[PDB]
Amino acid sequence: DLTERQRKVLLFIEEFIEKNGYPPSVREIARRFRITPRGALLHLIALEKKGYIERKPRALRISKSIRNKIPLIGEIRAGEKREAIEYLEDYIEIPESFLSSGYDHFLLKVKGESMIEEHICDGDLVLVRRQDWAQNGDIVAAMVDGEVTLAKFYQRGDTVELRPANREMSSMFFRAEKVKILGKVVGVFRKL
Amino acid sequence: DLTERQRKVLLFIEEFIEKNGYPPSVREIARRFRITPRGALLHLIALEKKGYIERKNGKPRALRISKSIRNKIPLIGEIRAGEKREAIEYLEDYIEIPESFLSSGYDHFLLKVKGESMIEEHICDGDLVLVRRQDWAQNGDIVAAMVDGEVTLAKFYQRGDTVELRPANREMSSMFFRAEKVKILGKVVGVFRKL
Repeated sequence: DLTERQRKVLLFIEEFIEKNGYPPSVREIARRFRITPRGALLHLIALEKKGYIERKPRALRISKSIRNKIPLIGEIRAGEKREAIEYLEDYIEIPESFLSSGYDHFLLKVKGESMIEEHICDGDLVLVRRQDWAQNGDIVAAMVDGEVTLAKFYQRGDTVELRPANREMSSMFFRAEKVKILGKVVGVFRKL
Repeated sequence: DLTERQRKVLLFIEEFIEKNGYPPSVREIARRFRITPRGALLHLIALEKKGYIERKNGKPRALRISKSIRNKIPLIGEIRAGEKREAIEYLEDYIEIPESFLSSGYDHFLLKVKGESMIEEHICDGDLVLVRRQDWAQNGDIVAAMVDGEVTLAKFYQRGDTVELRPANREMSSMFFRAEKVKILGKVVGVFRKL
């Protein structure tokens, strides 16, 4: 079991390898985490103990990846300056072919029938790629007036439409900046 | 990498240890899979080399799982009519699926959905369906079935001598068969969609 700090150090190492094509040095980890090189080495040694990495400098291999362990978020609240306050419930391993390199992702459990005509059902998980922008027609996770919803996003001029995919429901329209885009729905996972 | 036989050997080893508290022998593995004792041993050697198992000092009673493959699910690219066999399956790839979607005590496979036959159950062309391997079904189950040499996804109903394979699509016809002619490949238990 990883501590919060160990998880963050391991993700940094994995992401550095993905970006650069070789492992980070102890000094690089120390810079990232604002700790001494000695402190960074201590995290490396711990990750090696728990079997997540194998260890000249940069002699580092990932033995157990956590990059595809995607956070499942439940509640999201509007905080200071409407920053999204996310309440993590779990991490779920998502198959690599469903994830885009280059983005972070989270999962949400679908509540209700707002997206049923897009074949997204109550109880599904949606895989959300984190982004604060959207194109018209994108299925987004958005927050407005402290409500998180899934909807198709449209902007025309100063107005954003959050359009359900359900003939029993109506679209909602807002002054554009009131709508915080949390990300774009890029996968759906359903247990029957 | 693994063959299907090797994956299934590893699943058997892991479940056997869980149930019994000791690992199966070479001959227990051979009889389980209708392969030769020598064949079973060659697999253990290969799987140890691949890091999936350990056998300290090469002793059978020390056989243990080092890397579980319980999440590794075969994507089957083709299932076609056989001659001696009803169905012949071709492995396309493996996809990692969380155990939360899997039923304990069963094996599973994935199929890529082709067409609109299940659209009213919100299963779309290009989705993967996770199929739990079983050769029976209950009314209202979504099944992968082989009938008349062809594989379909449908809702299953049985009323005595007759099975109905009902598409979840108003515009497509239910198909009715003598019950004994319907080979159930398994029950759809999950749906995975990449947008």
